[PDB]
Amino acid sequence: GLDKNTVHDQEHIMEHLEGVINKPEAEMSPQELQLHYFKMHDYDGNNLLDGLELSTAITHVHKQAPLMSEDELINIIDGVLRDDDKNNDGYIDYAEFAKS
Amino acid sequence: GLDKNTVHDQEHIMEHLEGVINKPEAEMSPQELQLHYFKMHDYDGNNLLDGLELSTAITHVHKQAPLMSEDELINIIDGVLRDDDKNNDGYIDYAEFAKS
Amino acid sequence: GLDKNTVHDQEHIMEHLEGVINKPEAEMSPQELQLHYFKMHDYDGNNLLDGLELSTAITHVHKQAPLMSEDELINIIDGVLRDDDKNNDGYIDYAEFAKS
Amino acid sequence: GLDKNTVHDQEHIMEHLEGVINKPEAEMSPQELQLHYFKMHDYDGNNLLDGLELSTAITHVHKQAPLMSEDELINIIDGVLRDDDKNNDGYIDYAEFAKS
Amino acid sequence: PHRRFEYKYSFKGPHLVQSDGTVPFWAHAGNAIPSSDQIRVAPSLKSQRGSVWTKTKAAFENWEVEVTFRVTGRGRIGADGLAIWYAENQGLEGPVFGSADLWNGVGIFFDSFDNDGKKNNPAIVIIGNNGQIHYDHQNDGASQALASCQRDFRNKPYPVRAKITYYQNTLTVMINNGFTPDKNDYEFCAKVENMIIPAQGHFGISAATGGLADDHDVLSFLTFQLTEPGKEPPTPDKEISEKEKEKYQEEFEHFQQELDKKKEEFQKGHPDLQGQPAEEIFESVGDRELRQVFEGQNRIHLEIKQLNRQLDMILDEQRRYVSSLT
Amino acid sequence: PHRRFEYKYSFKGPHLVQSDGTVPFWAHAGNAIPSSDQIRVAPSLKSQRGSVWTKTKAAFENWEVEVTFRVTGRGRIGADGLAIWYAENQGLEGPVFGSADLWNGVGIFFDSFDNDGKKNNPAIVIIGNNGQIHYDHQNDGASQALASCQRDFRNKPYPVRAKITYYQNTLTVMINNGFTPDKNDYEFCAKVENMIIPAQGHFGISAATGGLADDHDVLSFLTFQLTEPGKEPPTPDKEISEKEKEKYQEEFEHFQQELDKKKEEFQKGHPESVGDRELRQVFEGQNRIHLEIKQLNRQLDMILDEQRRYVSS
Amino acid sequence: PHRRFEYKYSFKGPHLVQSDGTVPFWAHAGNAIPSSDQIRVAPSLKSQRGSVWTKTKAAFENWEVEVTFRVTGRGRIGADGLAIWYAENQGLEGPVFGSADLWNGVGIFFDSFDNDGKKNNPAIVIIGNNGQIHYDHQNDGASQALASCQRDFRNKPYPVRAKITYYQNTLTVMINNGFTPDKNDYEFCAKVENMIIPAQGHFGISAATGGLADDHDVLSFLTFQLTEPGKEPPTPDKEISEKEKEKYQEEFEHFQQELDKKKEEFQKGHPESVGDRELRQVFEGQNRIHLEIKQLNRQLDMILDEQRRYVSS
Amino acid sequence: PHRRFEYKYSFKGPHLVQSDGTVPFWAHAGNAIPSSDQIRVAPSLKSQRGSVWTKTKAAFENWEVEVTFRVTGRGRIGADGLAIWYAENQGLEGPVFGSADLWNGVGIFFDSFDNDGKKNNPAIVIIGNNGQIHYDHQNDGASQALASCQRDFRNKPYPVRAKITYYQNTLTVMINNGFTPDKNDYEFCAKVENMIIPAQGHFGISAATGGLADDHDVLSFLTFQLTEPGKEPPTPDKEISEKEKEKYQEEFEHFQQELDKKKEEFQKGHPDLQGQPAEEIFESVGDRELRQVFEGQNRIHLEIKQLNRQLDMILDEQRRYVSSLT
Ligand SMILES: [Ca+2]
Ligand SMILES: [Ca+2]
Ligand SMILES: [Ca+2]
Ligand SMILES: [Ca+2]
Ligand SMILES: [Ca+2]
Ligand SMILES: [Ca+2]
Ligand SMILES: [Ca+2]
Ligand SMILES: [Ca+2]
Ligand SMILES: [Ca+2]
Ligand SMILES: [Ca+2]
Ligand SMILES: [Ca+2]
Ligand SMILES: [Ca+2]
Ligand SMILES: [Ca+2]
Ligand SMILES: [Ca+2]
Ligand SMILES: [Ca+2]
Ligand SMILES: [Ca+2]
Ligand SMILES: [Zn+2]
Ligand SMILES: [Zn+2]
Ligand SMILES: [Zn+2]
Ligand SMILES: [Zn+2]
Repeated sequence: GLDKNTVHDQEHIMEHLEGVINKPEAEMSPQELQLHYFKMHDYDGNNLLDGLELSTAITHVHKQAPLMSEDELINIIDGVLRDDDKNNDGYIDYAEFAKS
Repeated sequence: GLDKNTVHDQEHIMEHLEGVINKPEAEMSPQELQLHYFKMHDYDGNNLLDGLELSTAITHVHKQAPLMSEDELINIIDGVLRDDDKNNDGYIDYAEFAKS
Repeated sequence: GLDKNTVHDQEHIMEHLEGVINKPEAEMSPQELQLHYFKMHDYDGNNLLDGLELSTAITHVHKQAPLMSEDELINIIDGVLRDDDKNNDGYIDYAEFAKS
Repeated sequence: GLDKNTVHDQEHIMEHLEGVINKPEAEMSPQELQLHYFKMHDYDGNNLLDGLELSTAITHVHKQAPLMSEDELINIIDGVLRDDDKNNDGYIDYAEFAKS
Repeated sequence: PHRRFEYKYSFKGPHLVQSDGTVPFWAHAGNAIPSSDQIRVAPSLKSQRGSVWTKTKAAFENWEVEVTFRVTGRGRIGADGLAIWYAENQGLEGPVFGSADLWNGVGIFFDSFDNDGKKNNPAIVIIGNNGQIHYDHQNDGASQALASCQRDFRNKPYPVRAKITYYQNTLTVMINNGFTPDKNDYEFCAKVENMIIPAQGHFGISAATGGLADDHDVLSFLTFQLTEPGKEPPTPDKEISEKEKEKYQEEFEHFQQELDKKKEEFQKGHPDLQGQPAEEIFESVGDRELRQVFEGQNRIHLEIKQLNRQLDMILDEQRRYVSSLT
Repeated sequence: PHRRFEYKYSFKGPHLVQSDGTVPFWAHAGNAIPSSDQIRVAPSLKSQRGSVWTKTKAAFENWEVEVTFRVTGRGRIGADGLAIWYAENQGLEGPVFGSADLWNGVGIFFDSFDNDGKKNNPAIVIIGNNGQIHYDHQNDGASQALASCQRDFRNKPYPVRAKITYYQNTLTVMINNGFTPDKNDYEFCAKVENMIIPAQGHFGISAATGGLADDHDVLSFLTFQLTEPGKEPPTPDKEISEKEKEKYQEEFEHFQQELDKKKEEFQKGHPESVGDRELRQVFEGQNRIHLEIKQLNRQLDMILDEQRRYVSS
Repeated sequence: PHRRFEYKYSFKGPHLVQSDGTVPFWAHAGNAIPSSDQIRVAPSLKSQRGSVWTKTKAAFENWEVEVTFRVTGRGRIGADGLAIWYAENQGLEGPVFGSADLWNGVGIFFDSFDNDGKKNNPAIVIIGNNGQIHYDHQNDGASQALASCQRDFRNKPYPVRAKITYYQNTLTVMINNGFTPDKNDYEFCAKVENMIIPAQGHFGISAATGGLADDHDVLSFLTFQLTEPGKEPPTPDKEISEKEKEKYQEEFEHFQQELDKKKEEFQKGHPESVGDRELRQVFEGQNRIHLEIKQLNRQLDMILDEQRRYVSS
Repeated sequence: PHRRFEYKYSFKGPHLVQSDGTVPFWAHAGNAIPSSDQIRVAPSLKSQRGSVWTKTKAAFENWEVEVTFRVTGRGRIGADGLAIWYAENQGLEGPVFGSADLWNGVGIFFDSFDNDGKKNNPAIVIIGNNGQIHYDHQNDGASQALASCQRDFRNKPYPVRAKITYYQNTLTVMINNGFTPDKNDYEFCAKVENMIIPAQGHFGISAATGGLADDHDVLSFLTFQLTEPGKEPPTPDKEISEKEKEKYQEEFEHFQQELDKKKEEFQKGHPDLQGQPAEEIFESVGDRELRQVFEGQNRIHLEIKQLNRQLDMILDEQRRYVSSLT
């Protein structure tokens, strides 16, 4: 549910960047891979994150596993929006995302 | 399974001719109503009856009833084709249809 | 050279109107066939005649005959322009053409 | 008709190489100048000579002279192909050309 | 030859589906959407696969298949195209036109996307396989192509009709180009001589969709068993006589004309029935693009009208302001 | 106004559908075929009906929905058209544009078939209903039309964008004509003042298909809750200082530029067309001409209001 | 001014060529291929040259030539271009646009190949010559250019029309761009004041083809002698009364309408397309937009000159 | 098989014509315009007919003909198309593609206009004739078509190359589609089995033009006599040895590389030589139409700019007229 360890995962970014990025790095600063996560999970290209983008980031297949319940995802995204977002715009900005 | 009494039914043909032709008749000759049946069930307009048109004729839905199984449909249509169609063309003509 | 008898020719208009006009008439007034000639020989559709159109009208193959000399055609067209045309516009109008 | 002295002519090859290559040489080996002749007269770039290229070579216009008749051209080229080309391929290779 | 229409391996409208929602004597899998009139084997969405196969195997030595189909695309490039299979096992799911690879039989592929980049598509490719040869998907089966005629079957004003005939071990594909409403207007495409196919197998159709997207409709599928005139036993003893034929045919024709006259006065008697032309249904891609440009110019036209009116208003305002001072 | 994007009542690509096969927070019924990038509410088959509605009811007083859709047909006549609804109950299947009749709420109908025969189609019709009057299907709701419009949304080169805003009891529908790929290029279509709608209800879309056949794809559906600047209570001492944001955003943009530069040499390191580019250029030129004429109109209105003040002097 | 069409220095379709195979009153040389409807002065083969000149010399003080032509090329670069000459002698073959150099007269060159490499081609260049200065072929006659222009006349959808008028020792070239089928739609290109040309000379056209290849067709060539209204002497009592003309013309128009009606039922009695019509409609809409903007410009000029007179009051 | 290039029935550039202006060993009639590089058999004028035939008859039993040609039109409809004849007598003029009807031989017609109205054109039709069968001009020879593949050869970016081979009484037509600059990229079109043609006859090409107009260029014509490996006598005694071949081949290669190096430093030494790309030469009809529309919009752009600056000028005039009264 968008935890500190979930964002700080080398295997996840290495799997996501496979194909698009032909540059496997050894070790990166936590801010660097969190920036990679934020840039990768913004599909619309508006430099912003919302509930749908967060839901896609959390509940995705990868390469079996049971699907998470809709109520749990709703609660997790509601908590994330209530905690990180302070401007009440609905979108999650990297300025707001830098707290966690 | 395409019996003598099945074709000789005024209610079904009266329901079928409703809408397309606004001529509700009281009583018609048996040959006339069998001609109406043969002409109305020929969707392709080739003045011929085949397995698909007979399947539509048998498995019919008016305005509930359970649908006939595939095996019964196949057996009935195979028996009708073997009994009536003598020229082995696959189609049933009006001359072949008038026997039964 | 644009004579009265040359314009008043039933065979020439009947041959020219063949194909385009499927209406063979028996006899017509001289003004009628001269109007037919004037309308047929105006290719540009400006309701006017010039030296080039007159040259095409006089010197055409039709259905062998020797070709007329360029000097004779120049003299004939110059005489026609000097006689019939009075507004000195260069074009021959039906108002000017009605004299001959 | 493609004689030994005809190919061994410095003036013709010097005129041909003028413009395309700006290297006017004084004296060249007979094999070198015959190589220049063979390479320059091959327009198609297949390193081969055929009837069309030989016809262009024989009927040539520099900067008057009457054109050779068709029969003389045909006889000369047929004789050259019969004498030089031994593999009956229709083309003349450099190995076949070096004999004469 | 002599043709016998086999109903168990055929489907056609306008009553194609039953109340259950499935095609009789046919099993459909994937993204196939059967309707009352047609079967959309693969719709116009991305990465769609569909197939409709026969349940019972067909045991024929000489057969004929008539396929009526449409392939419609918004653009000028098709997605994958159709595939008509006579196989040994129902390959319902797979990556070869929505059907499984390594089939034992014959397959006619209506390829509409040029994977090989030879600019030779759309084209019709006949491929035979014994069950151990992979299909070259990245090259449109150029090496395995027994016979390939080049034809366009996309965005035609009329449905494209194809006829595949297996007779004396010779497979003939004759394709109506879909430009005329006439049915019997077939034009030759290809033939393959001395091809060995399994004696019994399933008849099927399939379609898929890649990067681009097309709508792959199949309106009808007709199967005819073919027999030689000498091999088929006539057996004329089962027929009664020609007298009953002569007594029935003219009364049948009389009934037809009587029904036509009966319907004539009531077709116009009730004005509720209305028709619809089909000429406006068809429109080419370039024609649609030019119509879109012409429609887009109307905004500029209206804005220029508004500008001219407001200039006229300011002109009138300047006119009425002239005499105020003097 | 101040806008807040509500994710629970929205869907968009390119990951619209999940591995389960259902749209998150949305229930679809009928012949709707949700996909990875769009929802085909009604395909181009005969007699198709589809609808996609929200699961949980939305309780807003001022809201805004941005809908992107394509209505594509082979012919020149549409089948039924689209319908966007702010209702009280999930209609799902029904006889009105693939949704149930007798709805308690508002509905915007993109009618593309002229049942009335008045040659006034395709048109956008806003209909409010309390649930007691049947929709006049044979007359395109002419009697119930609170406000109408006249736009063509069929076979456009670009997806058609519409924006429906309920603000201060006024419903405004502003529709892009689909001739440009720009998102914020809405043109005024219709408005209804002093319309009563239920306080809470379901957001839904629906489509149907009649004798002819059109494909009704929906690419996105974004819902924004709208609040007034004065009505929204501020929350002091909760936000972070702007200095930290300024320090962070410059390094964020620098790192994203560096990432783009890194992708630049690796996109081609490991391995549109003619005609399409020409058509795009033609449409761009038409849009530029339209924008220049709009600028001329604004300049001329400027000089008109400048000369207006000179009269009294 | 008053115009008189001179037939001896003109050719036009659809009967441009005779049975003999030569243009009447015109001599053609080089690779010119006259046809029934147009004269191909230079085809699209490599190193082609052609010219069509008048036989008899034309003695005019003020004249006007209307030339309709098409310059069509497969590529985006023209080969040489067209040339229209009012000279003193028949050049026929030569090295300047398929015509002889050192001409005594005026020449209008529709240069389509940039030999100078200044990216200023295709362009229309007017060059006057007394017969003593050679034409600078490698520089497109930049030094000898009395007046230049900048138009594109290649691969236009409609034939390109040019009008060259010598009036009061001033040569005016006004060129239609070929985007509309209207004949009287000339736009100003160039003018030269106080230019001396021979009193009598030959009218000619010519074309050439270089490394690339273009087709230079000429559809028509019409010459009008121009005279001033005051200089032209009237001829009283020679023309007929206007009453006879009015009586005749109404029956002429009635009979031509009756003839059209007669053709109407017989054209179909005895036995464009989609896309082409759409492109024609697009071009018509573009022309309508251009005309409406021109009318807007006229209205703005009118209000400007109206407000000009209000300053002094 | 074994191929021998026969020069008397061939022509190619860049020295196709002589100083007299005629093609050697070829006679041209009609509106054919031979040039230094190509022969324009029928130009883009209305009602043009042209033909180029051989003078001496060709006596071959198995032959191969390679034809490089271009058919260019402004519109999307061709006029008539090309025709390649192997006949018995030179039909210099006529109504069948610019050649006389009732020929005794084989003819490959590259028909580009659909007279029959079947929307199946342009198409390549092989027609054999014994000299007493008229060609169905109004139906594109549909009844007489022995083999007809459907292919487009108009407005291609590269010249269209066709190869017609007569071998063991089997006529094979293989057509390069003209999309790649590579020469040996032929794609199969059609074959006719067991066709009887005259033993000796004239090789010719012809073209015509109807309502619309196309440019029918022929760049090259190459004729190869084909012989079976077993029938051709080898006769190795005429060859001297392989030693002279080994002594000459490497010196030929050395001379080639030396000449390449010699030309390398002087290709860039003199800057007068300049190149020209061929990509911009090709442009599709729809692309040209869209480019014409985009070019036509520039007049509207410039007029709007002029109107804008005039409105700004009148705004400045009003601004300076504001302060005059007070
Ligand atoms: Ca985002
Ligand atoms: Ca935020
Ligand atoms: Ca039937
Ligand atoms: Ca039967
Ligand atoms: Ca006239
Ligand atoms: Ca006059
Ligand atoms: Ca060679
Ligand atoms: Ca050899
Ligand atoms: Ca493919
Ligand atoms: Ca391919
Ligand atoms: Ca409606
Ligand atoms: Ca309506
Ligand atoms: Ca130049
Ligand atoms: Ca220049
Ligand atoms: Ca034809
Ligand atoms: Ca045809
Ligand atoms: Zn992941
Ligand atoms: Zn019933
Ligand atoms: Zn006549
Ligand atoms: Zn030489």
